[PDB]
Amino acid sequence: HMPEEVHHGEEEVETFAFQAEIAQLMSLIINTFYSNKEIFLRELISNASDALDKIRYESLTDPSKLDSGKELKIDIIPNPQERTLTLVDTGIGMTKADLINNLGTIAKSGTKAFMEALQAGADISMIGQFGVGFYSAYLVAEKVVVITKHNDDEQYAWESSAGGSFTVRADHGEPIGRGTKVILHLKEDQTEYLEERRVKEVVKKHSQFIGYPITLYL
Ligand SMILES: CC(C)c1cc(C(=O)N2Cc3ccc(F)cc3C2)c(O)c2cnoc12
Repeated sequence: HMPEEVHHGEEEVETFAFQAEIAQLMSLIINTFYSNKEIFLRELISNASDALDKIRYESLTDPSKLDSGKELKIDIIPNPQERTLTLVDTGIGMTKADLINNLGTIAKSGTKAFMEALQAGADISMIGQFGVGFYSAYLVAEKVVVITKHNDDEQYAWESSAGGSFTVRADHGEPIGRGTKVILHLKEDQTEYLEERRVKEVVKKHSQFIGYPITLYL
């Protein structure tokens, strides 16, 4: 009795190409010698703060939206043994449709405009003025995983190593309840961001007036 499941039904892991504009910005960022790479953390904290603002406001008109977690917070977890730096917020999260669209497609206009500004003399620290600061993660990471959970959808995992494509799959792993978890698989030359004195240094410098608590775990 050796049955064979020849058809699973749904495709478990889906692979898609970025819009060319996004892929080209990602290649620029992952390979640049720009020497102020710590700005990646400000950009991720800024995205977390925006997502936390969003669930905070929706919870005013609908307090049940906080059933998936009442505290609004940011946690930062360096992991030397896995060479990862993780940021987890309890913001509004993203549905599958918005996860694919926002990271894979809709960022095209911002990444294109940003590359044009860079060619004209702008600097990489301006990336957030184009609405695409997330991709500054590749200043320090060779691979980025985004786990996200929105009240209206199930938990999903996105990942890309900036080779032109990303994958999205349902995440049946540890529930995050609500929010977004960004896992940075760090470049070998960027492991200073696995150290607590360094991470705290960067948070104090760039994110000192963020309106949510930021906790560091070691
Ligand atoms: C992947 C990147 C774009 C990102 C998205 C969200 C997220 O789920 N967002 C961002 C955002 C911004 C505005 C808004 F209305 C809703 C949302 C949902 C985050 O909380 C973080 C944290 N670091 O990187 C993040």
